[PDB]
Amino acid sequence: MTYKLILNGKTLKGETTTEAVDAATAEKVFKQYANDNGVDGEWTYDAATKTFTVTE
Repeated sequence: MTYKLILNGKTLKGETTTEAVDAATAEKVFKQYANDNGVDGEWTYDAATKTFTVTE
């Protein structure tokens, strides 16, 4: 399932897309890399736009 997440960290700002079976896995994969990249804090997501949003 194509999934996209906006890595809007406090200073670090970057957009990212990826694949995943469901959304929980995608969010996990996105959360991991987001955390690996030191980016997290707020975690918003919508099913209508099917896009993930993150921000510190």
